[PDB]
Amino acid sequence: YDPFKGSDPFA
Amino acid sequence: TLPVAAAFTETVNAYFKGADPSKCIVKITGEMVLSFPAGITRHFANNPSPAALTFRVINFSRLEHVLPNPQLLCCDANTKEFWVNMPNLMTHLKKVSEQKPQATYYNVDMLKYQVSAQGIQSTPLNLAVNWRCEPSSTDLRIDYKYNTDAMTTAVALNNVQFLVPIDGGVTKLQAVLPPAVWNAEQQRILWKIPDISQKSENGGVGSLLARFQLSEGPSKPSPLVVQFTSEGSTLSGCDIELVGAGYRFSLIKKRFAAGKYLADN
Ligand SMILES: [Zn+2]
Ligand SMILES: [Zn+2]
Ligand SMILES: [Zn+2]
Ligand SMILES: [Zn+2]
Repeated sequence: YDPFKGSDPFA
Repeated sequence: TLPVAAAFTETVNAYFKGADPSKCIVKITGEMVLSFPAGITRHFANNPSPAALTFRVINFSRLEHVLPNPQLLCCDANTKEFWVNMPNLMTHLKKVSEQKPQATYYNVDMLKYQVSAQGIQSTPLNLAVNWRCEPSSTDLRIDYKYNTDAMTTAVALNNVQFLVPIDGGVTKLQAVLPPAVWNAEQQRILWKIPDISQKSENGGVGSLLARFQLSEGPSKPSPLVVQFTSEGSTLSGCDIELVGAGYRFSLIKKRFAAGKYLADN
């Protein structure tokens, strides 16, 4: 499970 | 400095009993994750020993049963400060970056926890279900209320699903509002509401209604199962802050979701 998926945190 | 991310993710479990708020059992769990960018591989080659990664969790009073990552942590009353173990973080991150060399970030489980909940008040979707079971018929009523008080700041519930099994040998569905979907093979009815919030009709207060004709009957009430996710707020009110130089937060993501979210007659 990914809390950020799919957006990128470093952009 | 190095960019880093954080994520709070809370799961809410509720169990309602007809219309009696005193009988509603609630349990909220949650997880805090720290995330690092691929660059760190090269960055922790140009650096060790790097700047100490220390953070504080705000409103830590609201949390109970807190389990800190044993490889990375923990060896006042409303604030807690943590110094991450850097050698183990680096060992870990080196392992994962060799394993997934073509990954843009690495998520690290930092904190697992429960959130003290005070019954129906701590519940973002209040529910009450009523069944009228005739020998040859069945009436179902689902009352719901969006509840801003359960959440730090008011935000919407997304992909809301109401699923309920209908026993008895269903034949026809009459008087349905709003429109739902009949699963014949599984003998069960499902409603979907895409968005529930204060900006919705009646301020998140509404009723699902259905009537069923029974070939055998009568039906025995089964549990209503609910689903929803929500982005933008925690249930706890916890935030996170960096302490000391070297690191910057690029994003703190807060979200919550129903886990086992049920309602009996
Ligand atoms: Zn760097
Ligand atoms: Zn302290
Ligand atoms: Zn590891
Ligand atoms: Zn996890």
